[PDB]
Amino acid sequence: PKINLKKDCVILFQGDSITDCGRDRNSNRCNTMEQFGSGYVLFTATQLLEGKAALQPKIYNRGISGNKVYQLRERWEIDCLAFQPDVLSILIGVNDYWHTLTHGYKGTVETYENDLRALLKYTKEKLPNTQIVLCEPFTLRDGAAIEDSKWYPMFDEFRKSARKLSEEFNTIFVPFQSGFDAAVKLAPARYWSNDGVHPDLPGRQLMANMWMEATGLK
Amino acid sequence: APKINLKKDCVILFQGDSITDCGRDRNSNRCNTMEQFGSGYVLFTATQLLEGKAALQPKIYNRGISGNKVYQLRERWEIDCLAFQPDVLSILIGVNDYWHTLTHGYKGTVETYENDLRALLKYTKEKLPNTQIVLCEPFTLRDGAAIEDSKWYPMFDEFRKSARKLSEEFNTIFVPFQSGFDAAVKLAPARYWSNDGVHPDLPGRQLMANMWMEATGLK
Repeated sequence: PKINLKKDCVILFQGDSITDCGRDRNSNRCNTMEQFGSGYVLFTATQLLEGKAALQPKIYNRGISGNKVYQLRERWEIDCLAFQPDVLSILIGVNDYWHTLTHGYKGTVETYENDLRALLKYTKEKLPNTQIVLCEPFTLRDGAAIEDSKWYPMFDEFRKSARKLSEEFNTIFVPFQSGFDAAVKLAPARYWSNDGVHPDLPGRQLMANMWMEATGLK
Repeated sequence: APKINLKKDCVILFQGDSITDCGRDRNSNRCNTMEQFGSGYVLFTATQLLEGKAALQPKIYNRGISGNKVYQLRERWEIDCLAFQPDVLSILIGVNDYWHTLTHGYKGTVETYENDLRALLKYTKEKLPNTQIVLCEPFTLRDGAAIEDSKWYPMFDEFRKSARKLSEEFNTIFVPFQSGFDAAVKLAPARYWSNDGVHPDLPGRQLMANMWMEATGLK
């Protein structure tokens, strides 16, 4: 499976802290710094804008920090459906686990897998031509925010669900964990991401390259 | 084929004008940050270097200043270059050395430009004899907002000739940005790549970054 793009195709990035990464929420224009922010979305978008330039794609970012699957759902009509995206990218799951530790969230992996399946069923229902790119939620064990006893193997189940769902809905799957598992063998985790949740400049470029590769867009 | 060779903790420094600066925080004292790089081709080149050559943990800096001409680089060469002791130094200068003759009444010819750059490169190799220089081709997109074909060509082509001639003289790496943009405009209009034809926008920045990684042989 590969992503197929047309002329003037709409690409939309959706997610949390990792997808938002300080984008201007007041930007009404596609393909700008203000629209993309400073995350992996910027680095993926520019590869799409340069690489697939002949198709002149219109790229948008609607990620919001602190989001969990149910919070994507809450704004899915305005921040997704309204765009009628030709290609929709979703990276969600780290908060669905992390907020059980930080904000006392009572949602398990069951909550996460059921909510995501429901959101994906609805997405394909309302946008039947949309090509979905589902991304693997990830961590870096030696990141400042991660306590190994409080994360593993509980979080691995979240990565299992994201993959299971990509198979169910026959979507593209970006395996970010495998990439980061490899990257930390070259340079320490803090180089890629300081807290082990949110990627820094070397980690954003890595994710962008993975995304271009997984989708087959060069 | 000659390539740029990087070591562990190697220092990479980007130097130039409006294109190299691109709203970087001039008060940044730290390498490898958004504040250090700004939003130009330097950011997109740096991140490829930071991800690609991660095992070498390079320290990347940007010292470009908008409106700069070759003499203006020399004026701050000690603080904004020599002080860094760069292992790899990248220079993109020349568009202002022509454009400001039209916009600010600058009295400098291609002679001025070629002699000043020769002098800057001689001094650089003199003070940092182990620095690997990456000299970039100054460029324009003809259907940009700021370019008047009658007021630019063939005059400006002499500036690109000089940049190449000097890359040969000092045996540096040469990034041929014009060839890349000459090709890119056959895929999408010039104003997609750069609205004014001088300063590149997001698709042009990524293109330049890719050219630089290719010319240097750093993948």
